[PDB]
Amino acid sequence: VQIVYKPVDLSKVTSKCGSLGNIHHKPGGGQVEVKSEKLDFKDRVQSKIGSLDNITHVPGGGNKKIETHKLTF
Amino acid sequence: VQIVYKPVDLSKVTSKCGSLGNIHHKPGGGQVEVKSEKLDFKDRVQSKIGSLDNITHVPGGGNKKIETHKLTF
Amino acid sequence: VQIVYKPVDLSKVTSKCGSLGNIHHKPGGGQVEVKSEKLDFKDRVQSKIGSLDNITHVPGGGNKKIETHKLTF
Amino acid sequence: VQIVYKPVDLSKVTSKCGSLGNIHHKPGGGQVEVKSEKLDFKDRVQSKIGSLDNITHVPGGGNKKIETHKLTF
Amino acid sequence: VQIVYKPVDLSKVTSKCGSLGNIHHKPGGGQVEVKSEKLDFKDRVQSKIGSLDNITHVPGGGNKKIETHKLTF
Amino acid sequence: VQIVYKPVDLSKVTSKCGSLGNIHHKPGGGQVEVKSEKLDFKDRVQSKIGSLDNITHVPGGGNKKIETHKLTF
Repeated sequence: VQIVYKPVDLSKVTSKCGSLGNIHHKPGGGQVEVKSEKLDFKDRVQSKIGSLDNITHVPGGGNKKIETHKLTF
Repeated sequence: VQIVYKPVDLSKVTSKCGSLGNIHHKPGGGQVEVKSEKLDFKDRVQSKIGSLDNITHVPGGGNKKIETHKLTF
Repeated sequence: VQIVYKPVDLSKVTSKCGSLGNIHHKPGGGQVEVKSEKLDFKDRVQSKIGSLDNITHVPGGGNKKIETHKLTF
Repeated sequence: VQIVYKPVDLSKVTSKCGSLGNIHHKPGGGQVEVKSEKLDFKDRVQSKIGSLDNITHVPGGGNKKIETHKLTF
Repeated sequence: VQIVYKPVDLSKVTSKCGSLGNIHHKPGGGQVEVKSEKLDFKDRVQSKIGSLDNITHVPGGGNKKIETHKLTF
Repeated sequence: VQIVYKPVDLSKVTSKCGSLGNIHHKPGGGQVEVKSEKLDFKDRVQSKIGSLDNITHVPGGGNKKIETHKLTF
């Protein structure tokens, strides 16, 4: 048995951008109010209040090449 | 048995952009109010209140090449 | 048995844009009010209140090439 | 000649308010763009551009009593 | 000749307010852009650009009593 | 001739306020851009650019009593 796995990639993933800028992300500019009275909890509580886990991501490229090779005999 | 696997890729993924900008994301500019009274929870509670997990993503390219090559005998 | 898997790809995925901009996303500009009284929960509670998981995605390209090659003997 | 100018004022101007609040004034939230080319002015120019002279006035009373007394012989 | 000018004021100008608050004034949140080319001015120029002369006025009373008493012989 | 100018004022101007607070004034949160090319001015120029002369005034009273008395013979 002869297996010849010889794939060729000569590709390019390219971007050209001018000025990249004047980006505004303002999550949670509004007032947040939480009032709790006379609550019973009999198991685990998880609570997140306010402005959490928000992302601003501005890469000058941000191009991705993903390439998977598998050979199984 | 002879198996020859020679895929050739010469492809291009390309963008050309002028100025990229003047982008505004303002999630949750509105007031958030939560009032709780006399609640009972007999099992697990998860709570998120406010402005959470919001994304601003402004890549100057953001091009993707996704490629997969499987040979199984 | 002879198998010759030799596909050729010369393709291009291309964009040209002028200025890309003046983009506004304002989810949840309106007031959110939640009042809860005298509620019983006997099993798990998940709660999201406000402005969550909103996305502004503005790629200068955003072109995708997706390509799967499989050979099974 | 006898003049007896004897007006009596016992009046009240009264206000009762609960909570006064949650007031939003956002004038000129929109983008303003002015382009001028090749203009000739042979007399005085006055120019206002943007967000000018806006008022938010929130008096807890704001009651007015205005009272003029005149006697001319 | 007898002139008696004996006006009596026993009046009240009153306000009662609860909490006064949660007041937002955001004049000129929008982008302002001014481009001028090749302009001639042969007389005086006055220019205001941006966010000017805006007022937030929140008096806990703000009650006015305005009173005038003129006698002329 | 007898003139008897004897005006009586026993009046009051009053406010009672709860908490006075949570006041936000944000004039000129937006970007200001001014570009000038090849301009001629042959008389006086006055220029204001940006965030000027904005007022936040939050008096716990702010009540005014204004009272004018004139007698002319």
